Amino acid sequence: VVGGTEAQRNSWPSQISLQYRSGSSWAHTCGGTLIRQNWVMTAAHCVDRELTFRVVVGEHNLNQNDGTEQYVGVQKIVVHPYWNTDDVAAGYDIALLRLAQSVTLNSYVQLGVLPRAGTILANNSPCYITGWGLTRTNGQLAQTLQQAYLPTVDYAICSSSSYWGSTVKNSMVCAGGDGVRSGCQGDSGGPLHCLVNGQYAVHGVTSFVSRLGCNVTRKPTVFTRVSAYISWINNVIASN
Ligand SMILES: [Ca+2]
Ligand SMILES: [Xe]
Repeated sequence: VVGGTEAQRNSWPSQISLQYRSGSSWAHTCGGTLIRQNWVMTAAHCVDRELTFRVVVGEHNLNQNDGTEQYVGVQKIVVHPYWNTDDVAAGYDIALLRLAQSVTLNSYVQLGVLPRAGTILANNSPCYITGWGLTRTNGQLAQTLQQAYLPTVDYAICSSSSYWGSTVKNSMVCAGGDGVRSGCQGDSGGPLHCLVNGQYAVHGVTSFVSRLGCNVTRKPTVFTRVSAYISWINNVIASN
């Protein structure tokens, strides 16, 4: 996250770190949202590489003992059947991970609540992106969970020529684009949290930023629109 602030330890208890095996260590690659005690929602592009994955819940600092972490292997990966790795602009950038164990819920570990199906946020709806992604374009991962205030940019504006043009779809949510704050590499798969009727819900799964850089004016961060995938999600969990 570029231009973020450090999240308090208990603000975003559904945020997870998706990690892969590198040597005999694990390295953070992507964010995710805990949606069942044994299921995580992330971005399809995060799980294209044939890698060993683990999920960390109750994670705050990637390189320090928080005293709150649970570490759980990924047992099954279900990527959206329509996802095409060579065509992120087509959408469908979403995947579900079944965990090898069911995690224990507490103030640091909670299920993320999803919006009602078909819900579209009004232009300029206030949201926070969260994650451990790069803090600068071509920079380094954050050590501690970051959050940034990123207001939505509706489809009409986001798909206009100054913005993302034909690249963005109605299956996506754009947020931010002020040139100061944004998602960045390593935030992919993580949540966009938006307050609706007094409660946060996870409206986005972080998908992409400009190839020109993370925080680029009129290139808001783009997210898979969660409310487009409600029946897909439920169908996968009910059959697995
Ligand atoms: Ca930690
Ligand atoms: Xe990203």
